[PDB]
Amino acid sequence: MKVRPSVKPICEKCKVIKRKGKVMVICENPKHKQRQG
Amino acid sequence: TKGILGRKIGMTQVFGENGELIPVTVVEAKENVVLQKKTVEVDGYNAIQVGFEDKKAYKKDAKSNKYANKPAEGHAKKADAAPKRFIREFRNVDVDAYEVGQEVSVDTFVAGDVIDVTGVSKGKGFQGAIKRHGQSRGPMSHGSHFHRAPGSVGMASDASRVFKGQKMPGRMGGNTVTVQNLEVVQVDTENKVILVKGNVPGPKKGLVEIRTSIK
Amino acid sequence: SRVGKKIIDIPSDVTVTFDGNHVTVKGPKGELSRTLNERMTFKQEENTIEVVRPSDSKEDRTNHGTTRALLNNMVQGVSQGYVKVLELVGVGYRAQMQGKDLILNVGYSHPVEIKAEENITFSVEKNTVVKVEGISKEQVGALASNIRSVRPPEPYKGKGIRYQGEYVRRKEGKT
Amino acid sequence: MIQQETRLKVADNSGAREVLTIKVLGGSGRKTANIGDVIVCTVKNATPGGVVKKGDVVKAVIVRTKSGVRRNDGSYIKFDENACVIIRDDKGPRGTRIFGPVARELREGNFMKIVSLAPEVL
RNA sequence: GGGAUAAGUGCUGAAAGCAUCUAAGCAUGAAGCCCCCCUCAAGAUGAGAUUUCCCAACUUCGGUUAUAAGAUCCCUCAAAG
RNA sequence: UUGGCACCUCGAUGUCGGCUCAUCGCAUCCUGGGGCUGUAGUCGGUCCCAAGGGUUGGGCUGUUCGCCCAUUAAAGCGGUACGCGAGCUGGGUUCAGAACGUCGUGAGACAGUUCGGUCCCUAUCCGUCGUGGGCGUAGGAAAUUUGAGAGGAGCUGUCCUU
RNA sequence: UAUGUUAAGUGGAAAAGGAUGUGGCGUUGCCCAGACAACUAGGAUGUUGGCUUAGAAGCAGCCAUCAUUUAAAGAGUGCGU
Ligand SMILES: CC[C@H]1OC(=O)[C@H](C)[C@@H](OC(=O)NCCCOCCC#Cc2ccc3c(=O)c(C(=O)O)cn(C)c3c2)[C@H](C)[C@@H](O[C@@H]2O[C@H](C)C[C@H](N(C)C)[C@H]2O)[C@](C)(OC)C[C@@H](C)C(=O)[C@H](C)[C@H]2NC(=O)O[C@@]21C
Ligand SMILES: [Mg+2]
Repeated sequence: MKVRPSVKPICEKCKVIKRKGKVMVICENPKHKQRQG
Repeated sequence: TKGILGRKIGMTQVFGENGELIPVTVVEAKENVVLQKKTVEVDGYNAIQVGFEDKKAYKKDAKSNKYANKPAEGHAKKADAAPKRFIREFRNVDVDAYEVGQEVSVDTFVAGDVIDVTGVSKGKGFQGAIKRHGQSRGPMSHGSHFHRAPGSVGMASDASRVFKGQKMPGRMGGNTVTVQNLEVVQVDTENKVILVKGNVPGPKKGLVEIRTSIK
Repeated sequence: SRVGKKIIDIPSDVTVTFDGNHVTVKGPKGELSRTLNERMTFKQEENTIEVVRPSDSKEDRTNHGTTRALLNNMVQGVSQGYVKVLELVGVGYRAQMQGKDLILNVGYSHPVEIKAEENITFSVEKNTVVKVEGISKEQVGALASNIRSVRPPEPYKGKGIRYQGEYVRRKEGKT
Repeated sequence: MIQQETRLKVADNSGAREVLTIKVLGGSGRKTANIGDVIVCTVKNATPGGVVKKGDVVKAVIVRTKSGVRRNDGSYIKFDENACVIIRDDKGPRGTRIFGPVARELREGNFMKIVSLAPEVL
């Protein structure tokens, strides 16, 4: 889980979602899971 | 589950089954009587009050706690008992297994229970920071003038005050202490004595409140 | 909301009792009872039920389609049932029953026992394929997750309780 | 009660005739030790020859002390001198004999070669 | 050993007929939070509760003696100082 | 932290280390929970949640620091007048003596060394640790009490088994 | 009082940057011939042809990237070495 003030898609399969207030990216590559931003 | 009022007699030793030295305290529980049965709807919490020892009866012109006063005679006569010296109550007990007026006997305890003995500590009187609080004291040489007093009591201008709880000199002792997870080695029904492995708080001739471990 | 408005529901040999808010669906396999959204209203024609939003507001819309699919799930489930299949892969990894409870042997130096609940039933197959079944989709989902959390799949040999047909990303760590 | 900067006699033919200790293994802040406890130490008097030589740092086990030990029955065993034996990091001695009595409590610590190569277990 | 949680993990689920931990709801999850365990605690001026003991007789009207029940003075003491 | 400014203090706010006693933050050293990994488990690295507790003994210097020797699960970083001298020391530094090197024609000088060099105070108030008396709790009393609150604990190793 | 805005206690401390948070005003390319979803409907051909490179035929790199079996098709939009 990366927590970086900059959450943005890393791959094309990358979806930005807003969960519980935080802009996160959930992707099928667990490496591309991101949290804050 | 079980509870008995007793007093501490001393310590001795017993030898165990495999030869082990067992350290023990002799406690004397005699004529423990239930005097009330507190109930939830009558008093708000269910429990029972036990009176221990035996005072003498009321006399006119008494000058000591040896004899009962009129107020206490009445409380004990409602349980058809003699005036007693020490009165405590127990909550862990099932109030319905006791009756106002029964004797609580030493045999309530079997060998190998787990009990908590709650007494009062021995008085050490006014003491200082090294005995009362375990503080390391200062150097005794090398030109020191700080032998046993406590050190700094605070900081400086920030908190221009001493904080609550600063460990300073004063009276030591006279505190209720509960040692936990002791056990009984033997119960003697004729001399009325419950022997408890280990050591318990208090002066000799004191008072201990033995009941069943809450853990 | 397309899900909500467009897709009309289809009561099939079941009894959708829309008692004000609290609905009560029954059929072949049992009864399910939920309280749906207040502001929403429902129009039950013959063998069809339809959900309508009060406004075109985001709230009314996000809620609209949500509890239009929560009715379908109830009626589709009290009639045809909902089941989840879990497989167990691994030398010595087993699956066995014990009075409607499920003992699992997944290499944990201790047997793990999942106790079952109301309206829910477990079953095994060849000591590997567990199957959770019931009428609520959110009980079959909750339990099947609880029984996969015992040992979820691992990335190196896939060993663990996997959902039947679930891509386990397999790494190739070597010695 | 053995603490650091305590000189002990060696009861073995390792070469070391007398040694002193630095630490007592077994815990942060551990300060003392008794029979059956291991200590780090540096010899101060060696025999001419021997496998262990002067100024080395070595593991070692206490075999007899003047403070002595309580046993579970209320029996106490005390001695007239501190003593120690060097070990090879396997609870085994460095020398081939062992001089003087030894306390029975070393049996438990699995210092069995120390208990087997001993004049008197006690 | 309970109860509520943190990062996290989910379940059902739409806005956005797909998805999706989220918005409704409902789960799980830490030496952390609350309880649990030890001690002090009704000056808790909100001053709480239970049992018992004491209960008259002058007033000229109590702004009333002295006495109960209970203590203390004083004295022998220490398990307390 | 090294500074810049000169705003309170020169009818005096003792300045450095150490000792005694701590207390608080968390950007966490260990312990607990996790996402990961170029993680097969032990391994390590990274990031997140976490401050409840814990977070050694020595050799060398007046030293803080740092290095070294043994350990530990870890040997955390900071604030607190670089916490704390009306609680302690006084080794360093900063009076008068002396001496060496250097500068000065000289008296003398150097933040260059070196040996020596008086640490006062009976606690009024607030504060804090204990311990009494008075009064109030719609009568006067003896005993047993619930608990609104408050405080204390809160750490963790190795071995065996599977 | 009227009409609107926020959902963060924003109001009631920062910034470069990051974001399917939400409201307004335009501009716009597409759409009942039916754009946009997963619309679970076909997905490959001589053919990696040529340099074919560790052999490697959507990956170590020049791409020469020909028409369509076809309602819709690319010497493969593409996840891969
Ligand atoms: C016994 C009772 C008397 O107390 C005292 O002597 C105590 C001991 C004294 O403590 C101290 O020395 N400092 C604490 C120790 C500091 O070590 C560091 C190393 C040094 C030095 C040094 C430097 C220069 C000179 C100097 O140049 C020179 C010369 O000759 O020129 C003479 N030397 C000696 C110097 C030595 C008091 C307390 C002292 O005050 C303090 O001095 C400082 C000026 C300021 C202090 N603060 C403001 C920071 C202050 O607190 C006084 C001056 O005493 C001399 C107190 C005055 C009032 C008195 O006179 C009283 C009446 C004393 N007289 C007497 O008889 O009773 C006394 C109470
Ligand atoms: Mg002044």
